[PDB]
Amino acid sequence: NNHSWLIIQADIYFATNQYSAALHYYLQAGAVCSDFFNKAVPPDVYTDQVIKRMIKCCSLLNCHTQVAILCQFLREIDYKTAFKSLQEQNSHDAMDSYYDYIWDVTILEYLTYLHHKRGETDKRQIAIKAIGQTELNASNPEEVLQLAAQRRKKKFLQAMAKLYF
Amino acid sequence: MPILLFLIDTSASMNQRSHLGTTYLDTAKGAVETFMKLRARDPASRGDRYMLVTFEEPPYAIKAGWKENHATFMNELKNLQAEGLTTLGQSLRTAFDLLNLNRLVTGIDNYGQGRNPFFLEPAIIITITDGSKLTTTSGVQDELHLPLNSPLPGSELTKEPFRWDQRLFALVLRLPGTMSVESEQLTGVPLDDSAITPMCEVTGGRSYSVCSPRMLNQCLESLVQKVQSGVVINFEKAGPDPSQPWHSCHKLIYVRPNVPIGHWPVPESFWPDQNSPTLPPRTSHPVVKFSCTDCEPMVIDKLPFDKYELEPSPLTQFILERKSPQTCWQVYVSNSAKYSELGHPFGYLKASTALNCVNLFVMPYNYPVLLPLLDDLFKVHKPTLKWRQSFESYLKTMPPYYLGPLKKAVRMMGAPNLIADSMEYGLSYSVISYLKKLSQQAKIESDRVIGSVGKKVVQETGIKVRSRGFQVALLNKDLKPQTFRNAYDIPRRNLLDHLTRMRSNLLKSQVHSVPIAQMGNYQEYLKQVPSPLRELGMMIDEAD
Ligand SMILES: [Mn+2]
Repeated sequence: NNHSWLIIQADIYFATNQYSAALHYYLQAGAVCSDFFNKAVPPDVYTDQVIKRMIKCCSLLNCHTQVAILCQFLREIDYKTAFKSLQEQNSHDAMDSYYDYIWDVTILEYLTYLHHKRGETDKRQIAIKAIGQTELNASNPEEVLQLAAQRRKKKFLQAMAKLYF
Repeated sequence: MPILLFLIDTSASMNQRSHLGTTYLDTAKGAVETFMKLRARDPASRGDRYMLVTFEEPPYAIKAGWKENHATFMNELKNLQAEGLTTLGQSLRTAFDLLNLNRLVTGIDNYGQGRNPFFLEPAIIITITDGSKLTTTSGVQDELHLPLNSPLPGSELTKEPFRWDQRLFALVLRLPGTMSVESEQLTGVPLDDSAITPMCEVTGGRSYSVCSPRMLNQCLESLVQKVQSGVVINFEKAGPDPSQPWHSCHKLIYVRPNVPIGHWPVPESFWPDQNSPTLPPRTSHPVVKFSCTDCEPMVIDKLPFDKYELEPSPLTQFILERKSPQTCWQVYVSNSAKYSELGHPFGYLKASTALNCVNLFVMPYNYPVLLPLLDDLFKVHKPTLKWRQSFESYLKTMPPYYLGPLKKAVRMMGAPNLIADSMEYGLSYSVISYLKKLSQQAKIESDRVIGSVGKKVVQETGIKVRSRGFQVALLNKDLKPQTFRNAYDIPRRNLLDHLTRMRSNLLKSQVHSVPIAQMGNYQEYLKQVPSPLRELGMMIDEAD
């Protein structure tokens, strides 16, 4: 339960290109810090470097919507890699089941554009239904927006813990 | 002859629900409905053409261009779908391209012959969007940039896509998901802080940070009050008055008709010459530098003076604060003299004695050295040779484009045989040939765009199956099923009953799916029916 050493093990696996194992230990460190993601993970543990490493681990495993979810963990939301990852079609993750963990309206706008351009209308309807949510309104009061982001963050990281532990 | 172009944001971020339960696109369409409801109240607004542009791809972006009836505009507005990205810059470029498409063929934009406030094609672009960041396939652009990849012919002569008589307004819908009103909405409409605000400001318009339905109604009402004919002027301050907001102001100067009339163009920002293969690019808003100095508004008889009432602006606020109704402030333009760069005073801003309005009075290029001279000629009655050499001396300090209107005016006073009757145009033949080429190309591309607005092209219905060519079709509604002519359209569960039906139908012995618009039409139904023998709270409930 030493998150510093868990991050060290995750990075050791990350350098050797064991991306599944690296993700395992990053999520283990996060679950040490926040009590199984019940609280916010401290920024001095899930730093932008750690989150970027997690992004690379998810991308190299073809879990592209998971890359899109992790892209809004960063202090400055990285839309370039998020949009690049969502363009991929060889996904090995649940895809449309993860659209409930996206709280950024820009990511969902791009998802709706992508599913409309590529012709999948039902997934496009799922993304539109996700945008058309009261708690998702970008013009909401701030404390509502962090609460939506925090609950989606908790659910997403717990789902990843279930998948990767 | 106004034009009302609506740049409806159709990015998928417009699918955000407000507390009303309707998406931002639904309130956007409703705001368009409210706008035409309010605009139609003015009985001088009867003659008015609406256009529609969206954020889609260029063939599909325009949905109501020129020569499209109001019914098509309504039908296209009702059926919009928010499914694209926030390509706001590209949509603004195509919106301005739509408006400035016909400018060259009819020559409203007089290039090198002066800027004519009386030659204008008024229009305003209302872009209803949200505050969401701009998006392209690459990423988030985070700043409004207007693409310049495929310039329209003649776009190099204006240097800015937006024209003299075009203004941009924005309805940035900030309606929150949860009901969060307060007394803060009771105050006036705020400005926005998004990327559409600076481009709105430089066009002479403004944005509207709307956050509530009542302030949406206020914003729409103010927008109806701002649909006015005229041209915008980038007023600049020169010299000290006896930071300030009058130092730089884009304000509207209204144009009144009775086909508006007028004679004196605003001077160009270059000295014309006959040895320039290419014309300089004039700015969209002609900078005028007013000298903060008291001056007399002297007026003479039988000569064209053009009055242009200003929009209520901080310039007018300054004028009323320093209430000096019987004096005037001189205005001039830089780069309008061969022997000087400061130019010469061609007009003056004189406050009305009642202090109701401030009006621009455009005169010939150097009016204090023509008006006494011409008034002397008209009061001294033959002309004198001293007057002739003085007239020639004026022509040395005079750009060529004023000569035509001055000769026209002098003809109107009743002395066509005066010295200015020689006539010319003072511009390069290369420029004139380039202008005819621009007119031809503008006409051809105008025809091409007007044809493309109807959208005779269509989208495919494939998936392009990969090999991790062949494609699986998508469902297409209103594809006209041929069930009675094609057995493949018959569902298996509905096979026997359909078989019985079309068996009976083939013998001696789908329908009722009319569109809802033509469903309660009793005028149309009775028109297609024979006549009988002749005799001896809410808004509507049908059949009046
Ligand atoms: Mn009825």
